[PDB]
Amino acid sequence: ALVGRIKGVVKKTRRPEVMGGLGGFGALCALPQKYREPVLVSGTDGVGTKLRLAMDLKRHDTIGIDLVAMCVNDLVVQGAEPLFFLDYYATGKLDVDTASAVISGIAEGCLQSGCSLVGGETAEMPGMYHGEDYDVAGFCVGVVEKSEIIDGSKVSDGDVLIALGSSGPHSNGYSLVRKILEVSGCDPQTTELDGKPLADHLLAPTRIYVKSVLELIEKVDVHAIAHLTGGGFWENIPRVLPDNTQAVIDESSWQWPEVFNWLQTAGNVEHHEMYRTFNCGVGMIIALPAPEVDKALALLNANGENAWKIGIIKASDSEQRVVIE
Amino acid sequence: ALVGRIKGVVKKTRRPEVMGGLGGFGALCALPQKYREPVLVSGTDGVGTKLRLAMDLKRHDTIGIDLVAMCVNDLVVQGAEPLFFLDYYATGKLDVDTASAVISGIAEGCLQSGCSLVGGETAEMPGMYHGEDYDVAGFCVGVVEKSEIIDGSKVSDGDVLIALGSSGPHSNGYSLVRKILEVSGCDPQTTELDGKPLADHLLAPTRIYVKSVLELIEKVDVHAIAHLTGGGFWENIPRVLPDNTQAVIDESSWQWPEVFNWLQTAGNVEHHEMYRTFNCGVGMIIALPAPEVDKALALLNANGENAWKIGIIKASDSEQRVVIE
Repeated sequence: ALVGRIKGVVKKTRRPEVMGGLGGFGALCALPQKYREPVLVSGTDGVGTKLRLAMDLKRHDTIGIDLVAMCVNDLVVQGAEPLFFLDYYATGKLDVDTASAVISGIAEGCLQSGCSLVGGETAEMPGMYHGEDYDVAGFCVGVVEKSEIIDGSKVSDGDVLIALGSSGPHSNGYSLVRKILEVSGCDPQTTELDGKPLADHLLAPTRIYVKSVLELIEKVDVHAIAHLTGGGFWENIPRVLPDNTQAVIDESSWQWPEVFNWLQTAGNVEHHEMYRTFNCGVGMIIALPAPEVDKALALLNANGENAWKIGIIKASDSEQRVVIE
Repeated sequence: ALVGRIKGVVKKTRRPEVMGGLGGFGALCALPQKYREPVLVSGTDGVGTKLRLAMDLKRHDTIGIDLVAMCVNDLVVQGAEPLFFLDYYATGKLDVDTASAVISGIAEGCLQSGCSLVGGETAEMPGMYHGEDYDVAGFCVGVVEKSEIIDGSKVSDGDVLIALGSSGPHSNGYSLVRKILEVSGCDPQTTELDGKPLADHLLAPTRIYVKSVLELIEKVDVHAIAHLTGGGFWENIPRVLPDNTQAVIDESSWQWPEVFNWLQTAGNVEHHEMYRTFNCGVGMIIALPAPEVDKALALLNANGENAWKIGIIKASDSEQRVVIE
């Protein structure tokens, strides 16, 4: 049934090291040959309330990309190469059209990451799920060379922070995006922003930074990388900060994409909250030595990325680990 | 003279393999650590009559991309990873402003392909170059693993052909272009075509398919690749074909970007000549087994490329190696 319409999208995602999948409960996959001492990096996550917006706008074609990007961008932060993906789709009444669009979006995300969709599962539970509601869980396994693991121990006083632009709100803080639409009485599809509906900017699929980061890591000495998700700047930057260091972000270095401006105005959101809930145009923050900055910026900006020097890291025993000046 | 004007755009393209400094008489570059039995692949090329068109419109900041792309696209055909680039800029009276623009375009291309601009040479020839005229020669050195070289012997019968869309005319067939512009008396800047000036369609920089192809090779079994340069389909496809083979191009699989249509109508160019002088929308053609076609097309279209099944290869002792029906 559903397996019939997704056999293709899943097979065109297969890698040379894949041996099995979708036949039983145990996908087979050999380790990439380049690794001498391979270490498996893994993580799991979901799309969040963005799923509930997708339902509202009746568009499930890009939600699968947000799913993969939330797992894959957290793996590359340690220099891991996304090997394979798996998904647990949960629903009450299985809508084939809907579930095929989501798996289709997951295939797209996997094709961009270089990893493959080797398996998954569709669980029907009429009792726990009302209406067309569904929840998708993502799983991803990546491989990294033991001696190449980025642990952030090299980060120190003097490091410059480089930022990679986002495609929009990505996949976090959509509880507040909904709350704002509700209190503002705004219809996403009717209101237009920059010659395109507000619904397009909000539903815009998360940016996958995998190939650009795997390339950057090899050509430049990277000390740490931080994926901005839940908690925004305030939560995700200290995760890569060593003891006695403060991250000073330069707010003038960039211009917030119109969606965040719209979300701040319509919601009358405060400075701190905006940097907590939304990525404000910054999806990934990289720390590297000062001499490596010019090479890093030129590499990224010449290969489909919007990169800029967003700040620096200084020695400080302040408890306020991040400062947006 | 202009060494201080471009010292920044050169240093920024530097790879970890590059040893040394200023690059004054003898560039140093170690081999990438991943190669077990490395083989050097080299090539040289110029921009062509497009230089004259870049002069008429006074646009030189992009001619450097067409220079690097010509050398760099030819290297990846055999699975070579672009390592370093060098250029030879010849002029009568060195215009520091025009020379930097061109060298900024070369650095842009080196960044996209992943190679370092490690050397250069600006020769002022007093009585050979008239006006602002200049000539640039490109030089690239790639490295491929001996056990992974793509020669084309594997190209068998039944093989499918994948085409990678071009950004326009690229960097070949511009003598005819200037003849057609001359004959029709049309000014490329005032003439509109699908939204943008005809000059924008013509001065479009060549697409650099390095990253894409290098990624395709690692995940898919590629038999051969042909870069459509001088000679177009008729000269470049046969260079990768073994004996007893014929490439059958399916003209319905794609439509020529509007530029080529305009050129054919304006010069009353015949079918065969168009395919000889111009790429007609196809920068590269790839031969691989039919089973690898779905993964290739998905991979390529998921990463910046506009790929499609353009035709097949059949066993045939015909002297007409390429057939376009």
